[PDB]
Amino acid sequence: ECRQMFGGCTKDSECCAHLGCRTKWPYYCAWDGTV
Repeated sequence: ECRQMFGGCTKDSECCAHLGCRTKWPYYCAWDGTV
């Protein structure tokens, strides 16, 4: 139960591994470095 790349988050904590949520609009689980 985690959120994949390009899924709308509220925070990194609501993303799958290898992703860091944008802390700006739009807020999606985004490519941190690997994916």
